[PDB]
Amino acid sequence: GKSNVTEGALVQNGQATALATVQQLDPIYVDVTQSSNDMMRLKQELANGTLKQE
Amino acid sequence: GAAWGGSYVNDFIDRGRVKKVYVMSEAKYRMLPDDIGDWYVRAADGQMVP
Repeated sequence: GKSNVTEGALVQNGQATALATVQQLDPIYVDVTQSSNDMMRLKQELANGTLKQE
Repeated sequence: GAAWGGSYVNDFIDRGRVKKVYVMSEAKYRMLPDDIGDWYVRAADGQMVP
């Protein structure tokens, strides 16, 4: 993407901030935020049950 | 109380007439008990909470 460092800013041995964020996009994670008791209640219905899976 | 309710906010001016401003949830998001969980409320730090 960018260049968070520029052509001459002193960088250190493993500093805090990145130089540039490389990035791989060809698969992509989607971090999906299930509510707590809902993932609870779905496993609950996988033991009632049935519920099913695929 | 301003998603599911519809809250008066203040007024705006349409065509030189003073008309209300109601924030409200859309129809398809306040229409079931299931759509409780679709409302996200901001924590102390700014991580969203259903």
